[PDB]
Amino acid sequence: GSPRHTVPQCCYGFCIDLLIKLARTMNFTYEVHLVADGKFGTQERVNNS
Amino acid sequence: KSTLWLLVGLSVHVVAVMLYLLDRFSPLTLSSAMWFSWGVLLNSFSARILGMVWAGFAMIIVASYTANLAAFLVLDRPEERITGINDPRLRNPSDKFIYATVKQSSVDIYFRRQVELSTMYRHMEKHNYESAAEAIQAVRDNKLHAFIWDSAVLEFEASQKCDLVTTGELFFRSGFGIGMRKDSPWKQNVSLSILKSHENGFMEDLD
Amino acid sequence: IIVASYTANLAAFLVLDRPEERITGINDPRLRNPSDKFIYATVKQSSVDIYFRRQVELSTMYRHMEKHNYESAAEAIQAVRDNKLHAFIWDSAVLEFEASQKCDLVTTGELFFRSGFGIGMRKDSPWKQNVSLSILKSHENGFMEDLDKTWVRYQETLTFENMAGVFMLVAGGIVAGIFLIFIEIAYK
Amino acid sequence: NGMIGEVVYQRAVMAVGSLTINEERSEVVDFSVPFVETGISVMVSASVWVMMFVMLLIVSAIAVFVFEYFSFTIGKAIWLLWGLVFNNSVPVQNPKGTTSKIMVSVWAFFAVIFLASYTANLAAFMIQEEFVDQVTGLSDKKFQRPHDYSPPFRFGTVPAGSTERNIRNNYPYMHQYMTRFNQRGVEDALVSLKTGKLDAFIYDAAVLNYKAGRDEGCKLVTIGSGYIFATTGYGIALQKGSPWKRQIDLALLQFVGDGEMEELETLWLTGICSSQLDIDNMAGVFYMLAAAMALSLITFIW
Amino acid sequence: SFTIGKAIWLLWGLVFNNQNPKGTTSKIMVSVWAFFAVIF
Amino acid sequence: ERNIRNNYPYMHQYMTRFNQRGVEDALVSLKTGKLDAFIYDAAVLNYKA
Amino acid sequence: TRLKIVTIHQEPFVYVKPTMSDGTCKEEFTVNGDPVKKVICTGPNDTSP
Amino acid sequence: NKKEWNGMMGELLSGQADMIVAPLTINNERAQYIEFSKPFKYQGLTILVK
Ligand SMILES: *[C@@H]1O[C@H](CO)[C@@H](O[C@@H]2O[C@H](CO)[C@@H](O)[C@H](O)[C@H]2NC(C)=O)[C@H](O)[C@H]1NC(C)=O
Ligand SMILES: *[C@@H]1O[C@H](CO)[C@@H](O[C@@H]2O[C@H](CO)[C@@H](O)[C@H](O)[C@H]2NC(C)=O)[C@H](O)[C@H]1NC(C)=O
Ligand SMILES: *[C@@H]1O[C@H](CO)[C@@H](O)[C@H](O)[C@H]1NC(C)=O
Ligand SMILES: *[C@@H]1O[C@H](CO)[C@@H](O)[C@H](O)[C@H]1NC(C)=O
Ligand SMILES: *[C@@H]1O[C@H](CO)[C@@H](O)[C@H](O)[C@H]1NC(C)=O
Ligand SMILES: *[C@@H]1O[C@H](CO)[C@@H](O)[C@H](O)[C@H]1NC(C)=O
Repeated sequence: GSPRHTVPQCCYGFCIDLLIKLARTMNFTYEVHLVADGKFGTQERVNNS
Repeated sequence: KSTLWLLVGLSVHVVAVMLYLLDRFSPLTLSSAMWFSWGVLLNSFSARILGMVWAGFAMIIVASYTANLAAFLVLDRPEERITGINDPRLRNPSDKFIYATVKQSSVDIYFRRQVELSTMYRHMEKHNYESAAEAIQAVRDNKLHAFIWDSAVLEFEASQKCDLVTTGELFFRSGFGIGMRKDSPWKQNVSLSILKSHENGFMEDLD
Repeated sequence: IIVASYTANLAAFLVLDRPEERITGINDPRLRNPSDKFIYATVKQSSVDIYFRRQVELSTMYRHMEKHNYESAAEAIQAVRDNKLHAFIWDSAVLEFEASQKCDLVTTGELFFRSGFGIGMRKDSPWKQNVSLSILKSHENGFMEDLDKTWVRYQETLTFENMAGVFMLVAGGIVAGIFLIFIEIAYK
Repeated sequence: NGMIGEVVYQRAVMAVGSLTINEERSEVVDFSVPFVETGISVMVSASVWVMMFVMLLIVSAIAVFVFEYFSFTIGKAIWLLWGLVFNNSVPVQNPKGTTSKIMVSVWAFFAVIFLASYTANLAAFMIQEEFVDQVTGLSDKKFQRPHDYSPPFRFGTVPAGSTERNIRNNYPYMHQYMTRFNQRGVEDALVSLKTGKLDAFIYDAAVLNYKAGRDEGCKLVTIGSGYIFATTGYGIALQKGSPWKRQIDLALLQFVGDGEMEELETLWLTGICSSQLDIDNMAGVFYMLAAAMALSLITFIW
Repeated sequence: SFTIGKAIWLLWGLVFNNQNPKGTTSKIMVSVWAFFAVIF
Repeated sequence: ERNIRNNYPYMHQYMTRFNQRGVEDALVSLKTGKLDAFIYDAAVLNYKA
Repeated sequence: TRLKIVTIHQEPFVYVKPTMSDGTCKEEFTVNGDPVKKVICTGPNDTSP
Repeated sequence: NKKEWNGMMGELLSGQADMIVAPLTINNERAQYIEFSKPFKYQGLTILVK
């Protein structure tokens, strides 16, 4: 779909409010970003070595 | 998520004529006997015997038709739903029920460890979808038939779209938490804050 | 609309509804934990008792059926006939033939412990092979089928429930109606 | 040939793969105890009228009594009475006597609850879904001549099986009919049954039970549950005088003896699983109206 | 005779099968309406 | 009780008049009608139902 | 050449009927003209109590 | 202080009989001590109700 077009956009919802509650509770700043794929991540052999 | 009525019409068009013939045998008379038969067949002295016979048969015919229309509409509804994971049309599937899951999901690994799910695994490896909205739009346009996913996400999708309906089974009752690193100082107070949200209605506020 | 609702709730009253008089098999939890009413039993000193004794989680049934172990199966039939019993674990075709004898005797839906009846034998003996050969020769032809026809296979609108009382009430109201007409005779 | 050639010629020990049991297999080798119920199978694709008549005579007698108290409805109340069983709105007669009006009210209340009970009885008849049975079993007249019935149908078995030996010992003429009715592929025979290239099929019981339990649409029809069939089982064949036979039979009855065999039966088997006509009673309607016109032809001669 | 606008009473009464209409149009229309009442 | 005391101390005061001891005794109290509702762990009540 | 055959009174399988006069069996028929092939058996009338 | 057999099996082990011809239940415990032929009947278990 999009091989190279990366922008900052507005993310919100349930777990975003959870992260805002945790940053409101615990003393830390935070960086929010997406993942480079559309996948969780599974244990798989890479096709070299 | 009848022809038998035409037979009844031919029979009563014989019955009214033979009733007027029996009236002619041992006596606007023709139209009077016709309109009397019009009163008889729709429920609006020897001929009166065949009249009361045909009245009894007319009531038993319309009672049987009420019975079998109720039969055709009551019992013919609930055979449409899917019986979940134990469906033999999913345990032993075919090219008809199209069911799938998200590509590289842990649900696929959960099905892969269970060695009695290899048939569904080889079914669903043909339709591994990238995102959930792919599966939503594909089942929305009748290009799918079922989808394997967690509960509350599909509950929210059923709340948004009324045509999307989940199933009745609730298996592998698991939990979602917060993914973490290894041994790290950000471990204890995070779970403490989550449980502090559990003890009050802040989880209910998020609901 | 009231008499149509009466037709509707009598259809709700006698057509679809059915109380669970049966057990629907061994996996009924009401017999897994018994009481004074739900009485299950078996024949005293049978292999069903040993098979349930090997069952490590059904020790409740093994310790409960000792109150109701019976010598012969006819004792069990007469006990469940006289409402002393409420369940009886037994082999299938025997109770099927007894259902062919007595109509009230009804089996259950589930079918478990699919075992076999054969011929009891001694140890190493010169009558071991030919008995099994003759039994298998009986199985290959219709001799087993003829023995089934003699014993195994051979077995043996209404409106009388809530309208027979209506029949008695209508037949009784005629006399009271004629009595009210005698009251009208006393007037006239 | 096959597994019997492997065991009898001592190239193996036993066969865990399934095998039927007949006399010559008992001659060449020795079987174990049976562990599963597997025979053979064939797959294909009163006084109410009397008491109401008595009550009709009671109503006619009370109408005669009304005529005696307080001039054409003496015995002519039969047409009014059995015209008002059914609520036909037919102009019959309006009785001046209060006794006849109360009696017709009781009669009509009884008729309303009678037709309500008849609708309930038809719903109870709707509960019982009928299942027609073309072949009763192995002793069918269809197993004498297929052209004795008007379509000459067709059925067979798998090649080189012991069921063919059972046929050749039981019915050599039906083996000669099956010579034109042979087949090769089991799923090919399933496609022949679905599309219509085959009528019936004889095989073992539980294999067809498992193939029908996952048959989509559930259109395949069995015959009973193994009633008029060979009534046999599956076992493991061992050599004549094998040292393992006693321990194998004890282990098989142990696996029966704990539900573990029943657990594997539950695991490996899934035994799951109509229009607007009542033409039997409609043919009864035609027969009763023929009887009624016969009675009218009787009453014509007076 | 007086069933000009008074046919509402007997019309809705023949819905439930509880004056004899002399008109042929009346008989055919009441028969269609009563057949619809039976299936209703 | 601790969750109620962190949520509703007033309803804890109402429950001070509404206490009980036996779990199956409160079950029998629900059977007879001596109690309107009962707050308890969910799966145990599912097994009891 | 003579085998002692023990049995138990099984209600569909083993029928124990008293003799007619002295050690004899009334050879009755079935519905298909087959005489019921009875046999002489020896046993007690009741149990030990 | 011994587990011993009774009934038809106990009288067969004593030699009072020669061959049990009866609807004999086949299981593990009996097969440890005596021998079985191939069975004539195959059936499971069921519950008798009224
Ligand atoms: C966050 O985690 C730290 C772990 O260092 C914890 O700090 C403890 O705080 C309590 C009082 O709130 C003290 O009794 C402990 O001695 C502290 N431990 C240490 C050494 O830090 C506590 O769980 C959280 N609070 C913060 C911000 O320190
Ligand atoms: C079992 O029966 C067989 C017959 O089926 C008996 O074997 C026969 O013994 C006679 C002795 O003269 C021979 O003439 C026959 O040729 C034998 N038949 C066979 C099958 O070879 C046998 O004696 C019986 N005993 C057992 C248990 O083997
Ligand atoms: C969407 O992705 C395409 C392909 O990389 C990109 O050209 C486009 O600019 C993106 N849309 C937005 C958010 O501008
Ligand atoms: C976080 O910690 C810093 C000191 O390390 C402090 O200045 C700041 O106010 C804290 N923020 C809060 C209030 O959590
Ligand atoms: C698998 O092999 C292909 C080349 O055929 C390669 O392009 C790809 O990156 C490999 N996948 C993984 C897991 O790295
Ligand atoms: C059996 O016979 C004995 C004779 O000693 C008798 O006392 C007993 O009543 C009999 N039982 C019956 C009638 O079966």
